[PDB]
Amino acid sequence: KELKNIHVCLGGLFVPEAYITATRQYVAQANSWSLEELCLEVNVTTSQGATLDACSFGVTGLKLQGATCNNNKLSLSNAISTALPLTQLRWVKQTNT
Amino acid sequence: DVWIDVQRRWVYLEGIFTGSADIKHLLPVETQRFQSISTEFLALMKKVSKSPLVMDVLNIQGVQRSLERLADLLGKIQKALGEYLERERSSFPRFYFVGDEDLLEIIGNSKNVAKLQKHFKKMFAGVSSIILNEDNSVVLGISSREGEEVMFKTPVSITEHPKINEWLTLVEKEMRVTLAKLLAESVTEVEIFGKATSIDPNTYITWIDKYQAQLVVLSAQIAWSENVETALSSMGGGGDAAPLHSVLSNVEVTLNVLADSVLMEQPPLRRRKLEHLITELVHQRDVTRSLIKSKIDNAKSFEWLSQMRFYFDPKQTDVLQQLSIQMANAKFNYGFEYLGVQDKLVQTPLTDRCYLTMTQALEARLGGSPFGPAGTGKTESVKALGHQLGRFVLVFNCDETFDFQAMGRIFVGLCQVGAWGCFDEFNRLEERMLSAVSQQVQCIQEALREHSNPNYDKTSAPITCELLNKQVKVSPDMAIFITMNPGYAGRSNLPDNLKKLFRSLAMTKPDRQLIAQVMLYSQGFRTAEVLANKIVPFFKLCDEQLSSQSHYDFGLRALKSVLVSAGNVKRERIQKIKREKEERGEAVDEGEIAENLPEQEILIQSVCETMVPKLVAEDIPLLFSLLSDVFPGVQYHRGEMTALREELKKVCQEMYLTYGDGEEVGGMWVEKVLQLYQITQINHGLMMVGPSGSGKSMAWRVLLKALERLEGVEGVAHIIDPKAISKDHLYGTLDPNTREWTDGLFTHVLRKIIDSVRGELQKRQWIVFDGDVDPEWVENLNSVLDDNKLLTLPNGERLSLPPNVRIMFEVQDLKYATLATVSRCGMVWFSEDVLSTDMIFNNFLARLRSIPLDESPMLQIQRDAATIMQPYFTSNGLVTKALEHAFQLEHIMDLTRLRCLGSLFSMLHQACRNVAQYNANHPDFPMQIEQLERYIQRYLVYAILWSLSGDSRLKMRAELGEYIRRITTVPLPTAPNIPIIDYEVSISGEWSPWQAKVPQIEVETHKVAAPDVVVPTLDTVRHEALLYTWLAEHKPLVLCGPPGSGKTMTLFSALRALPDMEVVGLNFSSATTPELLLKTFDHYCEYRRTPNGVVLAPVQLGKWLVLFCDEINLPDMDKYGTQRVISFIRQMVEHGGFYRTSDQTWVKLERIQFVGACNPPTDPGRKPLSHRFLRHVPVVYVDYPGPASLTQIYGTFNRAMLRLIPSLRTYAEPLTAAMVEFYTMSQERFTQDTQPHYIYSPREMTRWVRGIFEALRPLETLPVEGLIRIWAHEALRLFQDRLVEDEERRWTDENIDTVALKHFPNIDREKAMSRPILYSNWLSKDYIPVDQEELRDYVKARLKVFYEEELDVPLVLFNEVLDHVLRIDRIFRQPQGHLLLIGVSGAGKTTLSRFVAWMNGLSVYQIKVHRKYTGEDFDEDLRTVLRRSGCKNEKIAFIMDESNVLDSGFLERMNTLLANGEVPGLFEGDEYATLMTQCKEGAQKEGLMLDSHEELYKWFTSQVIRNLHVVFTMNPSSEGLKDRAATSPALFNRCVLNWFGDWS
Amino acid sequence: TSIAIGSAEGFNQADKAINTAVKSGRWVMLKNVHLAPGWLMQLEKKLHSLQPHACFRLFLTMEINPKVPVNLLRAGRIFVFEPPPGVKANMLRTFSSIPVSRICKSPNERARLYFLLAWFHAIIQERLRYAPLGWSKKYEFGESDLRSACDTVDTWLDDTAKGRQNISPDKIPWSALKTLMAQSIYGGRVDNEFDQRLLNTFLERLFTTRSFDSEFKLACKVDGHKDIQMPDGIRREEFVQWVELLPDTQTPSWLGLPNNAERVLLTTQGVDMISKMLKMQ
Ligand SMILES: Nc1ncnc2c1ncn2[C@@H]1O[C@H](COP(=O)(O)OP(=O)(O)OP(=O)(O)O)[C@@H](O)[C@H]1O
Ligand SMILES: Nc1ncnc2c1ncn2[C@@H]1O[C@H](COP(=O)(O)OP(=O)(O)O)[C@@H](O)[C@H]1O
Ligand SMILES: Nc1ncnc2c1ncn2[C@@H]1O[C@H](COP(=O)(O)OP(=O)(O)O)[C@@H](O)[C@H]1O
Ligand SMILES: Nc1ncnc2c1ncn2[C@@H]1O[C@H](COP(=O)(O)OP(=O)(O)O)[C@@H](O)[C@H]1O
Ligand SMILES: [Mg+2]
Repeated sequence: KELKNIHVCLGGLFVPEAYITATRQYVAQANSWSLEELCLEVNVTTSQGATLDACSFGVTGLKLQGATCNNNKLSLSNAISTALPLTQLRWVKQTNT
Repeated sequence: DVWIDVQRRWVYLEGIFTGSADIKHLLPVETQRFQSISTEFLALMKKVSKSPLVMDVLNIQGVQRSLERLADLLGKIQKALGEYLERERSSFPRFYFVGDEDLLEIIGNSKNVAKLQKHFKKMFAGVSSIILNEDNSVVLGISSREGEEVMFKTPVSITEHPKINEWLTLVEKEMRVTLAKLLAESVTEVEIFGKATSIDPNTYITWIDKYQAQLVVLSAQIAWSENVETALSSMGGGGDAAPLHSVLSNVEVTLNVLADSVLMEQPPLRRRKLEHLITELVHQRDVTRSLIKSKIDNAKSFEWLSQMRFYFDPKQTDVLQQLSIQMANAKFNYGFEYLGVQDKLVQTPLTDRCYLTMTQALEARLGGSPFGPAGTGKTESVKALGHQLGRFVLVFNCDETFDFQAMGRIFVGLCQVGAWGCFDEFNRLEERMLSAVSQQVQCIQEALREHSNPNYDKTSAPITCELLNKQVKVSPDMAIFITMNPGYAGRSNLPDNLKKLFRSLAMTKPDRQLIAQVMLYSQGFRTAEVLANKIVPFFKLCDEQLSSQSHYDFGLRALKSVLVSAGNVKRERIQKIKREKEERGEAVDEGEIAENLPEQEILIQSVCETMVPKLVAEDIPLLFSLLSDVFPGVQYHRGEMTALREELKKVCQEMYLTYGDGEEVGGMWVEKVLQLYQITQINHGLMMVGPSGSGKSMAWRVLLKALERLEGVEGVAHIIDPKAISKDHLYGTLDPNTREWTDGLFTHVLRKIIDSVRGELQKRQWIVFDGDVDPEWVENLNSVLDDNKLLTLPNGERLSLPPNVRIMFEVQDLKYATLATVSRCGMVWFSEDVLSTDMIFNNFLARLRSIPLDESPMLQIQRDAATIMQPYFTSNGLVTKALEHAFQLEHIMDLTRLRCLGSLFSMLHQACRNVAQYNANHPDFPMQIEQLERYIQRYLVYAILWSLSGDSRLKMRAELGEYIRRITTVPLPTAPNIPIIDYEVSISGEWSPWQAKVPQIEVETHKVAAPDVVVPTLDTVRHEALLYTWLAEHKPLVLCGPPGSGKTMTLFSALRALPDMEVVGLNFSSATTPELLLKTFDHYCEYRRTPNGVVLAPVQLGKWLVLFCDEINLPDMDKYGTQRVISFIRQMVEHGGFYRTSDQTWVKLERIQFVGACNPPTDPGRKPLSHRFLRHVPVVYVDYPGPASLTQIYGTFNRAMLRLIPSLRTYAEPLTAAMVEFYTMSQERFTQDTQPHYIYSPREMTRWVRGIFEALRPLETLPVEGLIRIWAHEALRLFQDRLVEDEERRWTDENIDTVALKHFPNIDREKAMSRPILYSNWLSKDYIPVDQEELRDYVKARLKVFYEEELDVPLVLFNEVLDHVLRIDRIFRQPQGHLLLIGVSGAGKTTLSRFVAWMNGLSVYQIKVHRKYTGEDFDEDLRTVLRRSGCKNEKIAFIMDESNVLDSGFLERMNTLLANGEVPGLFEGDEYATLMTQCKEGAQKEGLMLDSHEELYKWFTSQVIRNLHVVFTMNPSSEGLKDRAATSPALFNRCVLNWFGDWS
Repeated sequence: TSIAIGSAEGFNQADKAINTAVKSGRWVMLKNVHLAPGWLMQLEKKLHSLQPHACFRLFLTMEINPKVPVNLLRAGRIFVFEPPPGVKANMLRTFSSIPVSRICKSPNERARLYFLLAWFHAIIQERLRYAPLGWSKKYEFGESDLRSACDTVDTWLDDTAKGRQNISPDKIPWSALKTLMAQSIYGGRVDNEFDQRLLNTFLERLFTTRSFDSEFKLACKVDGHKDIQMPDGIRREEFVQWVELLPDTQTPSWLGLPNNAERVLLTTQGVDMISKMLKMQ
C-alpha cells in the first residue's frame, strides 16, 4: 500500500510507460473496473500541498515546454521550460462526452 | 576454344528441337537448317569416333574450316531463336512472366493442354487452370485455386486457332469480356435488391451463390455509389428533406441479412463471399453516416468526391470500359482481371488515406511509396487497391541481387502486360543499384506522361519507353509501388532523384480497433464492438507493460493472428457443440448456439494459444493479470490433447527422453511441445527462440514423429544451416553474363517439394533453419512468411509455398533480426528452465542402459555401471551440486550446462570401455561388482573434476576439488595438502597420484629440444590422459591457453598413443572460410555414393582423420556476430555432415573428428565462440608451465645437452636457473599491452636450448666463460631482436649481465660478456665467436664479389649491418626458418636479405607485382616456388614485401604455407598430376621409391619445409602490426621477428 | 543526356555520352556520381586531357560526402544546393522556379493561391531548422511537394472555374485543397499525430476564404505588436514585389514559434564561426 503514496520521477524510471499501465491496473483492480474503460486526468498542484485519493498518483520532474500552468490552466510564456511541481495522474471512468 | 562452344550449343539446341516436336510447325526454315547441322554433327561423330586420338584427327583437313562454319551457323540459328522468342513475346505479352525454357515448353506442347495447366498461375492473377471439354479442343472457362470457376459466354476453341499465342490471346480477351457481362447482370439484380425496404434472405443468398466473389462485392459497391449519387442529386436543391437516410437504412437492413447469414453454417466459398460483403457494407455504412453527419447536399462536394465512387454505363459499346472507378480527380477503368477469391481488407481510415494518396500518384503518372514500420498494412493496401481496380498486382521481395539487368526485365514485363508491381523492401537494394534503377523508372514515367496527353491517339504509334537498349511498349495501366521500412538494419538510402519519382506516404499507426471490430463482426461474433474495445487496448497494454524482448511482437500481424484464430476456434466450438447435440437428444438450433456462446472465452483462448507461447517466465504473470483485468469474470482452461499426448509418450520413450504432465519432471517441456503444435496449426512460419540446450531440437523432432504416428502423414525435415554457406549458395545466383539461374540450397529444396516427383505434397515437410538469423539472408523470406506465401527470385520466378510446408527457424536469440522478420513468425520461447538437469541425466542413463558402446558383455557392463552412478545423478545430488558450484568459478571460456555435461558423459563412457578392456585382458577373473563399484564411484569424481573445471586455472581446479570433498561421500585421497586433481583412478579401483606416472627421464644428447620430444610433467600427463579420453570417443575438443603453453605438443603427444588417427593441420586466420575445410576434404577424403546417401570418408581406410584447427576463434565475425566457419563446423558436429553446394546434396561425414586450439577469447583479435558450438566441444585449459615445471622441463634438456662437454656437466643446474629467471623477468617486463609482438612463451626457452646445443655440438672442449657467452648471445637473439624502443634493449642488456653474474659468481666478466657479442660460421667451419673487425673485413670482400655477380648497388657497412646480416644468416641455416623484418623503408632490409641469401646459396625469388596482378597470378607464383623448392631440391629465399599484399587472399595462402609448408588447395586438377610426376621424379633422383600419392605429398611437404625460406618485410606501423597479428597469425609464431627500425 | 551512375552499363553510357557530346556540343549530366568515387578519378583524368566543343557542358549532381575525390572538386565549379536561408529567400526561389505563364492564367484568383502556396511552403520548410520544436523530425519537405501542390491547385481551380476570368473566393474549392495537402502531398511524409495536427492548423489558417480579404494576417505578433499583412495585389508581379519588400528581420515568430527558439541555434552557430575563423589562422 505504501508504494502507491510515493511520488516517482517518470524521467528516472527505465520504462516510464510501464508505470502508467501499473497505476491504471491498480485503480481498476481496486474499484473492480475494466482496463479498457479508464481515462487519465491530470491535476497539477504543489508538492507539499497535495492530497492523493484512491485514484491519484503523484509524478514529479515533469517539465512544461513553452507554457506555464497556473490553477491547472495553461498560458503561453516565453520561458524555454517551466517545471511542474507535482502532477497527479487520476484514473476515472470514460464518459465519451 | 571452338569445339567446346559448338558442342555445347548443339547439345541444348538439340534438346530444344527434340523435346519440342511441334517447334517445326512454327519454325520451318531453321528446322531444316538444324537438320543439316544435325546431319553434320552425325557425320562428325561418325568420323572422329573411329580414331580416338587427337593426333589422328588434327591431321585431317576440313575439320577446323567446317568448325568455324558450324560455329557461325549455331550462333545464327540461336540468334534467330532469340528473335523468335521476343517476337512471340510481343503478342500475348503475358509470356514475359514465363522463362525462356518454360516458354519453349508452351511452344512445343500446344497440342496437349494438360501440360499447359501448371503455368496459368504465373501469367494470370487468379486463373489457376482452364476448363476444357472432353475433346480438349474447346476452352469452356477458367478456374481459381479455391475451386471457383468462370464460364465463358462464347467458349474459345483451340482448333480454329492452334497457334498457342492466338488462342491464348482470345481466352484472356474472353475472360475480361465474360467478367464484364456477368457484372452487368449482377448489378441489375442488386439494383432490385437496393432501393427496397426489406430484403428476403433466400433471394440475397441465391444471388451471392450465383456470381463470383469478385463480382458480388463490385456489384454492391456500384449499387451504393449510384444510390448515394442519386440521393445527393435530389438533395442538390439545398435545405431539403434528406433521402440519404434511406440509403443508410438500405445498407443497415442488408447488413442485418448478412449478419444473420454468417451466424448459421455456410459452404466455405459462400462464407468468404459473406465476409467480403459484410466488410464492404460496413465501410458503406460508415461513409453514409459521415455524409449525413456533415450535411453534404451537393454531388460535387469534396466530402463525396474524396470517397471512392463506382460508375456503371450500360450504354457503352465496349464492356471493358463500362465501369469507371473514381477517387478525388483520379479516374480509373476496371481491368476485369480474374482475381479469384482474395482476402479483402477492412477499409480503415488509414487504408482510405492510402487509397487517396496512391490514386493521386497514379493520376500524376508516378509511383507510390508507402513507408513505415512492419505490419502497418503497406503491401496489403497496395494489393487491395490493385484488386479494387481489377489490376494484376505482382509482389516482389527485393534484395541486393536485384541488379540493374534483373529489374529491367521485370519492368519490361510489367510494361507490356500492363500490371502492377509492388516492390517490397526496395531499400534493401544496393545504393548504386537504387540509383541505376531510377533511370528506368524515370523513362517509364515519362512514357506514361506522354500517353496521358489528349493529343496522342491509340491509332498513333504506341508510347514505347527505352528499357535495356530496346523499345518496350508501355501500357497505360502500368504502375510501380515500392513499400519500405526506413531505419531498419540491412537497408540502404534511396537517392534523391529516385525519391522524387514516388509519392511517399507514412503508414505508421493502423486503425486496430476498426480492423478487429469488422473482422469479428464478419465472423459471426455478437457484441463484436465490445470484444474489439477489449482486445485492442489489451495489445497496447501488453506492448507497454511487458519486458522488451527481441522476439516480442504485438503489432497488427499479432492482432490479425488472434482474430483469425478466434474465428477458427468459434467454428470448432460450434462443431463440438453440434456433435454433442446429435449424441445427446436431437434438437439443433444454430440461432441458440450462437446466442449462448462464450465469445470472450473464445477470444482469451486464441490469445493464450498465440501470445502465451512466446512469453518469457517473468512476463507470463503480467499477461495473465492483463487478461483477467481486461476480461474480468471469465477463465479459460487449455484442452488436454490426450490423443497427441499418448503419441508423445511413445516417441519420447523410444528416443530415451523424459515425459511428464503438468508439474512432473519434463512437464514444462511437453507443454512447450504442445504449444509448438498449436503454433504449427495457425502459422506457416515458426521460430523456436531460447538459449542453447533448452530442448528445442528434441521438441520439433518428437513432434514430427508424434504427428506421423497420429495423423498417418509421413514427416520429412530438411535442416539447413543458413549462415554456414554464403547467401548465393542458400537461395541461388543469377549469372550476369548468360542470365542463367542456378538454384541455391533453400530454393532447390522448395522447388523439389513443389514439383513432387516422388509425392512430396502428400508428406509433412518442415524446412528448419537451424542457424543464426540476420537481415541479410532472412529478409528474402519476407514474402514467403507473409500471406503472399511466395518466394520471388531475381530472374522473375515466383514459387508458391505449398500448404503442407512449414518454414521453421531454431535460433538462440533474435538480437539482430529486424522487426519485419520477428512479426512474420509465431514465436515459441524455450527457457533454460524448460530442460531441467534431471531431464538430461535421465536421457544419459537411459541411453547408457540401452545403446551398447561398441556398436552383450558391453551392455551388461553399462547396465551395472549405470546403476552405480544412479544415486549421484539425482536432483540435489553430487553432480547437480557440483555443477551449481562450478558456475560460480572463473573459466577461460563461457560455461554452459550442456558443455560440462557433454564432457562428463564422454568420460563416463570411457570408464565403461576401460572396464571391458580389463575384462578382456583378464578372461579368467572378470572385474566383480565390488571392484566395479569402487572404480566407477572414484572415476565419477575424477570425471566431474575434469569436466566442470577443465577450462579453469589451477586455483579454480583446487576450489572445486575442495568444494567436492566437503559434499561427497565417495572415498577420496587422504593427502592433507595435495588436491584431488592430482590423482587418477587406477583400473583396480583405488586413487593413484599422477606423480607415479611421471619419471625423471634422461633425454638423448642428439634429441635435445627436438620438436617431437616432450619431457613428462604433472600437467603433461594429466592432459594427455584427458585428451585420450575425449579423442577415443571421437568427440571434438578444443584446447584453450596462451600461445606456446603446449597445446599442440600435448595433442600430438596424446595422439601418439592412438595409432588409428592421422592428424591434419589447419591454420585459421581472420579471413578463414569453410572453403579452407572443403579444400582439405578434397585432398584427404573422397565422396562416395552409398545407398543411404553421399558419404565423405578419408582415403586411408580404417584411419580416423583429426582436423587440427590451430586458431579456432580467430575467423572474423560479421556485423551480426557470426563466424561462418564456426557455424560450418558446428553443423558437421551436431548433424554429422554438411551440404555440398555443387548439387545441394547432404554429405554425411564418416571417420572424421575435429580438434581445436585457441588463445583465450580475451586476447586481442580473438572472438568468443558461440554457445551453440561450445556445447559439443569440451574445453581444456593448458596454461604456462610454472617455474618449478620449467626447471624440470629444461633442467633435463640442459643436462642432456651439457653431456657433450664433460667438464661443464656441473653447470647444468645453475644454467637452467639462469634461463628460467631471465625468461620470467622478460615475460613480466614486456607484455602484449606495449606491443602486439611482445609474446614470450616456453617456445623461446626451447629455441634457447636448441641454440646453445647447436653451438656446443661441434666443439670438443669449452670453458665456463665460453658457455656464458653462448648463453648470453642466445638471450640477445631471442629477447632483444623483437624489441622496439632503445630503452627496452638497454633493459635486456643490463639484466643479462645481472642474471649471469648472479647465478655464475666466479666467472671472468670481460671474457664472457664483451658487449659486441657476435657469432658466425663464416670465418671458420664451426659456430665460434667472431671479432667485429675481422667480420667487417670478410663482409667487405664478400660484398665486392656480390657487386660483380649480383646486385651492384654499393653498401655502407656499419655495426648494425654486421649485426643484421648475422641474424639473417642464423635464420637461413634452419629448417622452416622464416623471417619477419620490420623497419622503415630504405633501411636495407631487402638488400641485406638478398646478400645473405647469396652468401648461403639460396635463390632469391620476388613476385613481380603489377596493376593487373590478382589472386590467380599470386597462386601461380607460389606454385612456381613450391615446385622449385619441393621437386627440384632448390633452396629458395622467398622475399615478399608488405606492399605486395594486394588482397586478403594473398596472406591466407602464405599463412598456411608458413605453418604447414603446403597449401592444400594450391594444386588441384590436371596440375596436381604434373606435380606428382615431378615429385616422383624428384624422389627418384634422391633415391627413395614412392608409389602412392599420399607418401609423395608428404615427401614434397618435407622438402618445402626444409628448403623454402620466407622473408617478410613491412613498415613499422602501430595499427598495421596489430591487424597483421590477426589476419596472418603465422607471421608472429612461425616467423622470427626482427625489428630493424630506422637507422640509429 | 542524363545518366544515373551506379551500374556497369551506366559507366559505358556515361563514356559514350561524353565522347559524343564533346564533338557535337550537347549537354551531359551524371546523377549520384558520389556512389562511384573510384570512377570519378578516371573521369577527371579524361576531362583534363580534352578540348571539347564550345557549347559542351558537363553536370555532376552529387551528395555532399567525403568520398568524392579532391582532384575532381578542384577541377570543377561547385554549387551547393540547400533549403533557402529564410522565408523571403524561400518565397523568391519558389516564384522564380514557377513559370510566369503558369501563375497568370484564366482565373485571376490563381495568382493569390500560388502566393499562399509559396508562403505555406516557406513556413513549413523553415520550421525544420528548429527541428525539436517546429516539427518532431527532419521531414523532407522538398521541391517535389511544391510541384505536386501546384498541380493540385491547377487541377482543382480549372475544374471549378471553367475558363472564367474571375471566380468568387467562396467558390474556390478550399476543402479540396486543404484535404489533399494534409493527406496526400504534405501529409504523406507526416508520420505523427501531433505533426499532422500542426499541419492541419497551418492549412486551415491559411487556405480559407478570409485569405482574400484585405485584413488577412499571414502571421501575428512577429515582434512587439506588428504583424505580417496579406498583400492587396491580384497579379503575380504584385506578390513578387511584396516578397522583395520583406523587412529582412525574420524571427521564429514569423513561423509561429516562440522568439527564443533560435536563441540556442544562433549562439551555437555564432560560436562555430569563431572556431572556423580560428581554424584558418
Ligand atoms: N524430453 C527430454 N527428456 C530427456 N532429455 C531431453 C529431453 N529433451 C531434450 N533432452 C536432452 O537435452 C538436450 C537437448 O538438446 P537439443 O539439441 O534438443 O537442444 P537445443 O536447445 O535445440 O540445442 P541448440 O540450441 O544447441 O540447438 C540433449 O542432451 C537431449 O538429449
Ligand atoms: N486494413 C486491414 N485490414 C485487415 N488486415 C490488414 C489490414 N492492413 C493490413 N492487414 C494485415 O496485416 C498483416 C501484414 O500485412 P502488411 O501490414 O500489409 O505487411 P507489410 O507491413 O510488410 O506491408 C496481414 O495479415 C494483413 O492482412
Ligand atoms: N613438458 C615439456 N617438455 C618439453 N618441452 C615442452 C614442455 N612443455 C612445453 N614445452 C615446449 O613448449 C613449446 C610448446 O609450443 P606449442 O605447443 O607449439 O604452443 P601452441 O600449442 O600454443 O602453439 C614446445 O616447443 C616445447 O618445446
Ligand atoms: N647500408 C647501406 N649502405 C648504403 N646504401 C644502402 C644501405 N642499405 C640500403 N641502401 C640503399 O637502399 C636501396 C635498397 O633499398 P631496400 O633495401 O630495397 O629498402 P627496404 O629495406 O625497405 O626493402 C639501395 O639502392 C641502397 O642504395
Ligand atoms: Mg538444436
